[PDB]
Amino acid sequence: DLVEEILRLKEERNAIILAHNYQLPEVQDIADFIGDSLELARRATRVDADVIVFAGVDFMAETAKILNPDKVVLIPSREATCAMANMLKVEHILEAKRKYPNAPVVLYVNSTAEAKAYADVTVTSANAVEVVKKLDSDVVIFGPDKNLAHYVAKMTGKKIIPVPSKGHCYVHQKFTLDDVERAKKLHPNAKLMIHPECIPEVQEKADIIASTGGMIKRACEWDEWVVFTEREMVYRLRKLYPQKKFYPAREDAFCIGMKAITLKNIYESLKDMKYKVEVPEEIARKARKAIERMLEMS
Ligand code: SF4
Repeated sequence: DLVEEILRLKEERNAIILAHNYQLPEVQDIADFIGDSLELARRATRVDADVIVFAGVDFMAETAKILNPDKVVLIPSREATCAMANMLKVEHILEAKRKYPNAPVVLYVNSTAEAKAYADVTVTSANAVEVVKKLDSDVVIFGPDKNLAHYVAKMTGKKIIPVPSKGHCYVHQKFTLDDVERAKKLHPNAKLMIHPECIPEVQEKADIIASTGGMIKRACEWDEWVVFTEREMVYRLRKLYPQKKFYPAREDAFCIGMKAITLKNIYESLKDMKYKVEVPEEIARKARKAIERMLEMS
């Protein structure tokens, strides 16, 4: 029985399990903390665990390691990867800095640790506007998501240059205006909670624009919601709010990287102490400074 063995090994390893909101229900049920990556990493800094098992994708485990350098961070599969974060290369950043002289470089926290090391500051979707409004530049380099960049440009009035120019999340790009229309026909009493990684024309139809943490916070505002994000979030919301209704905007909105994590490989991760996530000291130092600036600016 995986669950029993996982729980026993978690105690033996002095480990905590951090699960992203898109993890399967059976994985979330054995997690200590559930949320988005930055809040998970920060919550781990307040406990004296020796090991973090990160049920999530590579860049999220990296953020955990950046904020918890004295803990062993394990990712159950190195195939738990983020296509959007992987679109951005260091060369994209250096080239953009050359093309937009002196413009600040802002990195969405959904990004690799290496990319954060070239950032002046990081942002979450929830603090991106507040942070960017404090940059005294009409032009801002922003990556890796062009769709969040559009939202930031709209809310700040600044010229936001996405890096890379076509960076985006393939999961959230699946949502279309037809999915909006289908939702309104089938669920006329529902409101639409839409992730800022969705395309601009879909964002425009939202009742709320929110990351997963904001979806949980603002779900209290209505009794029925159609959810424009990765489909496992619906189960997360249903378990949090059993008396509300939540429906996926698309049944096929599936992050392959997130589903690389299984009960079986969480068991194997704890049993064998793999796969170790490391962040080079200099990259970690610079990524840490960009995260610290984000707190100072919000
Ligand atoms: S849902 Fe998109 S942005 Fe999130 S981990 Fe998957 S590919 Fe990356």
